Amino acid sequence: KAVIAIHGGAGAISRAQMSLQQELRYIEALSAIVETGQKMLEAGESALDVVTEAVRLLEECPLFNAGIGAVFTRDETHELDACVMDGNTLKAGAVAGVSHLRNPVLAARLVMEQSPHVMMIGEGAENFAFARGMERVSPEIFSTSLRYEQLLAARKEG
Amino acid sequence: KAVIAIHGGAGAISRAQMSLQQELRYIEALSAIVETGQKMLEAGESALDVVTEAVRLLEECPLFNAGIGAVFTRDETHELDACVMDGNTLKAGAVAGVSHLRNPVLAARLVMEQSPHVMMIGEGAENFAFARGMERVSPEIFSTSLRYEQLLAARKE
Amino acid sequence: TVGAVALDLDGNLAAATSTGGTTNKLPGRVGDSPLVGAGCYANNASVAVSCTGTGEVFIRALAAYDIAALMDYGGLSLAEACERVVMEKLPALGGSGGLIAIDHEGNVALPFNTEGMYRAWGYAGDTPTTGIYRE
Amino acid sequence: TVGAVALDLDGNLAAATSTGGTTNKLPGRVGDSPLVGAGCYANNASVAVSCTGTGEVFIRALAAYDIAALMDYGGLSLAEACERVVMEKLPALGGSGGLIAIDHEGNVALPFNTEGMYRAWGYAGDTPTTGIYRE
Ligand SMILES: [Cl-]
Ligand SMILES: [Cl-]
Ligand code: NA
Ligand code: NA
Ligand code: NA
Repeated sequence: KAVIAIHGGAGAISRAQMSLQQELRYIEALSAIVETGQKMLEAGESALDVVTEAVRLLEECPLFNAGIGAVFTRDETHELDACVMDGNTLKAGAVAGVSHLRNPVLAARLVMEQSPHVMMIGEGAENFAFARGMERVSPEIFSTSLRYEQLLAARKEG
Repeated sequence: KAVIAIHGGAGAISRAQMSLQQELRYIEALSAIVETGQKMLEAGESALDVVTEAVRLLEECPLFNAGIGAVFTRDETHELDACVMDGNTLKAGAVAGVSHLRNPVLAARLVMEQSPHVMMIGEGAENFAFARGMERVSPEIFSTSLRYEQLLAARKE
Repeated sequence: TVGAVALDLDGNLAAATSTGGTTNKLPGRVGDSPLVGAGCYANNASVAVSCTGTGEVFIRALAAYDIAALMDYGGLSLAEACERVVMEKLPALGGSGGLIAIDHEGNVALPFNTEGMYRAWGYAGDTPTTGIYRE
Repeated sequence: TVGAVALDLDGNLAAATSTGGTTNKLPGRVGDSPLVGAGCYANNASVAVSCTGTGEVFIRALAAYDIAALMDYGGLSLAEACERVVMEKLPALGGSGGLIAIDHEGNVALPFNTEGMYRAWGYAGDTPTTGIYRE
């Protein structure tokens, strides 16, 4: 009775404010990622590997506010956070406030497996991941003109 | 009926290796802080102001691993964390990874009361606190010979 | 915010959550996403949970652990636990959003109190379902 | 780590926790002390808790909120909840330390599974008790 569920964010998704073409891109991205998870589960992949891979794909997808496509802070920066938890061991790994790691969920998993810690933040989390061969990236890689126009709209609001 | 408890850390404390002169230092520190809290409670002060003040005094006390007397990281630095929660509103404030704030619990109370947020980290937490008039300190003020020796002992393998 | 929960063929549960936070966030602000029991929780004895919404309220309510505690100690089903957290407790604290949850019996729930939640689910060897809006 | 919990004359509960963390932690390591429900929790309907010890296990076990949930949903007393968390569940995951707790009826508990816990408590207008060792 193996099964997967995914989400890409809850909020004020208004029908009168969306285009059909946008809705179709979301449906396609969600269906492509959930099918990858189903196929891994069917092949006997661990629940930990499955959630790790699905979140990695949701990070990579610029439509969703995680990894590439992250929202901007007040200062036009990106600060990313992630967690993974293994229900079999109750082990967990998390990062918060990271700017120079392409895939937070993979860093979170590295904290779980290769540290005696559960949570790492900021430059300390980054240095820990870089020492174990994760690539250092520019936070400009996350930036999208859609989320930038959302930052301007939020500033006009107040 | 009004009551306070405090703690200054759990761990390996053997009577065998501890001097009575040393034990009375901890007892006097703990008594003075719990009595300050008891007197604030009987005088009608909030649970929130009582736990804030007790933890501020425990931070100030160099015998306990918070504020002055904090442990060292692998790199001979201090990184401090604090939380405060109000059971009346379920509001909370927390800071993690701060090095330039004297009293993390006061910073945590500032997140609770002067932000819409629950948790702030690192230089971001520090900048938020400075913007509200909290003073900037050097982390060297937290450093003690005792915690420095425990770091050297930890790095033995 | 994005996330995933899964039950594998060996009966193991896992959860993962990732976010860029909120548009125009104060630098250094941390939401529920990286906090165990707030934005992400898994326990083979109970449930896997990944949350999305107003991070502050999900922390204050420990929403992800609250589902587990409601089932494990409260004897609530997944559906009842999800109802109580997402449609009663979070709105009462000014909280809006949703979560995805799978229990140790392979039940799945995608509750949300908002207009929308980008979401999908499927059983190993069945056809997936995707959703944006209510219904 | 240090901590305080209090019940005031108006029946309000509160908790606070502060720490340097664990000697020789990696820079950037966060323990249970700043995480709501792990190292610090207060709710007027249940309990105020502040924890100390092996932070990682207090996060994985959501130790502070677990006291509250075992009482609220499980019907356990403060004494039973403290026994269950500090003397059974924390040690099962490799955790050591303790916590201080006051419930909404003004019961107080200072459980620890270590050799010692620097601690003190007293009711308003009364003689305080101090402790380092067991008993
Ligand atoms: Cl839909
Ligand atoms: Cl004693
Ligand atoms: Na993305
Ligand atoms: Na101190
Ligand atoms: Na430190």
